Amino acid sequence: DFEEIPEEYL
Amino acid sequence: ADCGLRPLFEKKSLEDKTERELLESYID
Amino acid sequence: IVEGSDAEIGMSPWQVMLFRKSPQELLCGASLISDRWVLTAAHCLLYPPWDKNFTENDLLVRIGKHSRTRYERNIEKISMLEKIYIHPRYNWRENLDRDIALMKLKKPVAFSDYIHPVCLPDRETAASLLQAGYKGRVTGWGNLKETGQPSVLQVVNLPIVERPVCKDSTRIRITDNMFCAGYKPDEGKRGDACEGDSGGPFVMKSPFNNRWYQMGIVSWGEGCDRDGKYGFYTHVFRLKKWIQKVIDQFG
Ligand SMILES: C[C@@H](C(=O)N1CCOCC1)N1CC[C@H](NS(=O)(=O)CCc2ccc(Cl)s2)C1=O
Ligand SMILES: [Ca+2]
Ligand code: NA
Repeated sequence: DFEEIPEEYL
Repeated sequence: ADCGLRPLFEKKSLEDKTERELLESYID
Repeated sequence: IVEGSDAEIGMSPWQVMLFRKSPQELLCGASLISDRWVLTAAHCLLYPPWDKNFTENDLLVRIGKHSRTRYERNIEKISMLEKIYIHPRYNWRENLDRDIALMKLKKPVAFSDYIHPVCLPDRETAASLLQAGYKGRVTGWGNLKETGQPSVLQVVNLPIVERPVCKDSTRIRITDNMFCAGYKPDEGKRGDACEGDSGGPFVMKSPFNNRWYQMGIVSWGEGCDRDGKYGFYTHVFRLKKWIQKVIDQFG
């Protein structure tokens, strides 16, 4: 469903 | 100071497809 | 949004997505009011009856979006929360009176074609635009129906409803900090916000200066797009004194 966002944001 | 002016609309003097519907409702 | 349509590109550049880190998911809408401040509904962050009490670290805001689920590389900006502020008289126990919250971002977001803040009304703007019959516009990635989810940002324009009609449509106690909007039954047009749209903005375009002002925040409704029912919005101008206090004090 939701596409992974860059790891820097998490 | 530049709030509420959309780069792709107001800023370029283009109108979106339904804003006219809003203006037409502002009768008073 | 129920019975809305796809937003055009850059049509609502103040639209913000409130995003839960894990599990990854849309929590609510929100709106960009400057480079460091985002406005949303208090109940998107704090609602004890459902064990909802988010902290800054639990959340992200995604700004400049069109697609709901896609990561929009080179378009959207993802920001971290520095501090959440909830109206101190937000009434979650009863009727969501004063359903408003501010979020300060860790860093200023850069403006672009897809990212641009909305104006907040002053006394005069509120007085002239907040009239029964006048249409505003609601955007969000919430449910397409009461009983699924959109591929892209949805938009619907809805008329402000007379206060007696709002009151007579529900058993919930309505306050001066709320207004309702939506079409009457058999009018020939429908539309409403729905679950997931909350915290999003109800905006109006001033015919005086051609600027968009956020008059409302999507707050609550009893179902979505039901006949004889209306969506309720936090009245933004009525709460502007609190908004200003938080901003002058912590910004
Ligand atoms: C009364 C309110 C409430 O107590 N909330 C809001 C959700 O978070 C918990 C507190 N509530 C409970 C469930 C209901 N959601 S809903 O039936 O999907 C119609 C959502 C909306 C329709 C029109 C507007 Cl504006 S918004 C809703 O809005
Ligand atoms: Ca009533
Ligand atoms: Na309705």
